[PDB]
Amino acid sequence: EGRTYFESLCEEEQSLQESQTHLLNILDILSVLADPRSSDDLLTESLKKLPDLHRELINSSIRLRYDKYQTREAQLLEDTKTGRDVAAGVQNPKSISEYYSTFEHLNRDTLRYINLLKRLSVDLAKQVEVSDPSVTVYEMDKWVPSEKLQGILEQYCAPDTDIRGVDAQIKNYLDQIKMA
Amino acid sequence: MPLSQKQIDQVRTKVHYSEVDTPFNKYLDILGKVTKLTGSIINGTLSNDDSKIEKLTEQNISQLKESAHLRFLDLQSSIDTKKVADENWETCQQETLAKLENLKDKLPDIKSIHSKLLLRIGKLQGLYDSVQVINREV
Amino acid sequence: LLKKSKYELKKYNLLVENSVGYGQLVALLILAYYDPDNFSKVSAYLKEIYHIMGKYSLDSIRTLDVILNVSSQFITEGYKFFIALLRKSDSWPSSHVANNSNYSSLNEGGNMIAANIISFNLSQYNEEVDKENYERYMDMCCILLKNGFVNFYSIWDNVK
Amino acid sequence: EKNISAIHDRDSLIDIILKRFIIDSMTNAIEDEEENNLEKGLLNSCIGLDFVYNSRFNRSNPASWGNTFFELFSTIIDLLNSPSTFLKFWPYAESRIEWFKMNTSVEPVSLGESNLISYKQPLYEKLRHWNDILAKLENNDILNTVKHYNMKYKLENFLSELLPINEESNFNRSASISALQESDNEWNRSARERESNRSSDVIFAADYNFVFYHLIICPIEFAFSDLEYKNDVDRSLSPLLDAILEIEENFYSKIKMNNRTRYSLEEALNTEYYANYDVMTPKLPVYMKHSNAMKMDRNEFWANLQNIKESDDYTLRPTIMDISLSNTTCLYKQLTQEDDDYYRKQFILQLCFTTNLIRNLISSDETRNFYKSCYLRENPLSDIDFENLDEVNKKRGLNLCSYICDNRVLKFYKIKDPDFYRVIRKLMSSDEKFTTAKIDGFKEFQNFRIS
Repeated sequence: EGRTYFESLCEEEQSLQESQTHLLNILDILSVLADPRSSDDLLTESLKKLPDLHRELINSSIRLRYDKYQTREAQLLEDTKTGRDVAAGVQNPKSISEYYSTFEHLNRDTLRYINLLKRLSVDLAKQVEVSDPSVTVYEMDKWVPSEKLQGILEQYCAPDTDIRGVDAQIKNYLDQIKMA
Repeated sequence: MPLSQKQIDQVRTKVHYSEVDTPFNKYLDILGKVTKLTGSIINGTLSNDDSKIEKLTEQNISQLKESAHLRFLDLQSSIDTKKVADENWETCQQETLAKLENLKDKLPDIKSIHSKLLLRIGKLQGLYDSVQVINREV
Repeated sequence: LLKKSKYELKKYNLLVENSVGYGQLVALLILAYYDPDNFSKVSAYLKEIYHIMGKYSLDSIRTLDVILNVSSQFITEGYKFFIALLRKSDSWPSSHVANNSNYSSLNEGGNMIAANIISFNLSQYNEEVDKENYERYMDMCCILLKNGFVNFYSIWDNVK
Repeated sequence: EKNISAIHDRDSLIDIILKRFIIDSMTNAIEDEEENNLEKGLLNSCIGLDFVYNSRFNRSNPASWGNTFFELFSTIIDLLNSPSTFLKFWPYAESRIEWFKMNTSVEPVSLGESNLISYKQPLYEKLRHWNDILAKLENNDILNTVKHYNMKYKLENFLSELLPINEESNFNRSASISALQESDNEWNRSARERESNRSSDVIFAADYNFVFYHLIICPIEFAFSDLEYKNDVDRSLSPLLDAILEIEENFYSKIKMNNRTRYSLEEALNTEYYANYDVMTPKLPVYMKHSNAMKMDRNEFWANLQNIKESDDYTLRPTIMDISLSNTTCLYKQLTQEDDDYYRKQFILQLCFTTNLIRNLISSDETRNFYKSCYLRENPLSDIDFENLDEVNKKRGLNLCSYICDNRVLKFYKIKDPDFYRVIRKLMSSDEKFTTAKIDGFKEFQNFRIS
């Protein structure tokens, strides 16, 4: 019958304790054979117990090896089951197939945000403005525009502001130069 | 010097079932050392030869008694270590399957950001159509 | 077969063995230099690089090479993101970061895995696409010796 | 001291004392709350490990300390009951990484070298065990969280820097090309129907899978093949690249017609000199450079989106660069619209890595003799044949390799953007420097001299 790895491993420790008791019962008999002040009767009595324990130790060290093999075949049987067989138990597919789809739509538009800050990045037409004749040189990297043009462009990216109302505010600034 | 189809899948199996296990193989050295020792005392051979473990000592036979008790605790603790390591992997496999099960209260948190991040593209693509029309005239 | 499936680490050196794994690591460092916000987002990329390096079992000795070969093409404009990203990494020497501004600390240094990759990459100059990119790679290496990323006599002893 | 009968090797007994002290202290977590009973159990093990290294001169041998120290450190990685409790312990391992390399040596190694061999005593049974932990996280390919992969990266990076760089189990000796590379989600795949193929985008997406499943998965199967197996790719790959590389013709012309028609309206407005300069990045336009109100609009958005992707409720998510293969609605929407330009720069990087191997495999002769000993050493009665020149086959591989990259890819990017074209030409050049190094056996990394 089909056993699990956990049950076959705990059964190994049960057969391990039976092998320990016969091992300790033999080892003290060899000790009383090696006493220096040993008595004549104990060396005759202890040897009669010896062959009954010897063939009992072999029958316990054989079942220990046999349960080391049965746990090894149960260990490998549970590793082939891992993977997509454990997750074939859920009964909510529509909740996960929209959760992964709303995450795969999130990172697709995070890249589109980064691709609109440095790589497309439309700028103004830098028209030079010169007032002081004491500088005699100009660099086109620190040209800051007018404050009436900046504050309109500052509040446009700012929130809670319509798309069609400030288009007239652009046309307010655009036709103001066209009169002058 | 060719091979066969049977001869390849007989070495494809010996590799797949090969284990090295230092606490277990050291315990069976003690079980083996006593069965060959109590085998000879039944027959009658006991001499001053170094082919076996030892002949007769008080200290060194009890040193084998200490070795029989030390490697037993090393093997007993290692089976307990494999027991708890298997129990923990089954728990995290179940609580991940529990976190995958519901997935309903965490869905409204994503759709807030994705409706906020789709709002922020609406301003910049309108800002880059506002600055693009003032430059086209002049 | 005993030392191929039981002792060999399952990691992928060449760029053809895992072409999906190295196709995402390269396209991430292209994104990280075209982004205007790269100092609040050092660990927003460094937690992503460690998530592709473990999903696909990429090697650490080759991922250091691919990082030092896409960085050296953007080293004019972004050269203070390349050090700020590489100071928080797990490849930066944390305890042996010893500097190249003393006369006894030109031997005792750190990160002898990146001392193997640059000494291998500066000792090859026998191609016609390798020659048009040796000046920009030598500038990127010379910033790394200043900040203490590698030793001096580890690179000096092992170039041709 | 009260006992006197430690007549054995006492260093064998002290290991068992140190082993039982770690086991019960890691399991006893009922005395107080679970989060703060963890660091009371973790700390008693860490002083136990440092007890072994400091008391290494006083034991019986200098060499014996290495096998005790790998035994106790390997025990702790089983009792750690989570990936989350593994990552918060692991700074103990990355800091004392010079302690592992000085195996059977009381005085430490200098820096850079290590006394560790993959088939010798401390790594004979631990490298076989630590690969079993890594095989468990790899086989579990649908229930892996982001803390699972971070457990997988920090464990294989522990072993890659433990062993020398010229070590036989360390540089992927028999070059195994990965087949489990599947940038795909299970829950979006809808039955893979091949019956109602009325719209052209399905077999567009299906043969995109087939040019993925038969070129990029296996280039060694593509080169050593028949003259008809290379014929169904080329009649499908050329409709694919001439629909992708006509989008980047329209994406880069958006950038070019943006600035040139501004500069021509700058040459019309201001007439000083011949304003004809090189096309470079429009960095930050005029006004986003010094705007602390515009900056905090963006700098607070990258703090909300980082706190979502870090908490212990969103640990089941794909990567940011993940190109979905099964979902034919999301795959067509990632490659077509001209604002990402990263999901179609992944295809060109994917294509130029295998096509570089198709050139080097058919042409050269020490490369084909290397892949002799890679396939015939592991599968001696193999299936495909390579045995000789195949002069009717060489004329078809090199004429599709040199057409698909040198004649359409590399001559398109040298005009449009000459910074990305410099990355492809350097990456392909660096691959052949290492492929030739693998055939030799990475023995130029052996002559590295330490002063």
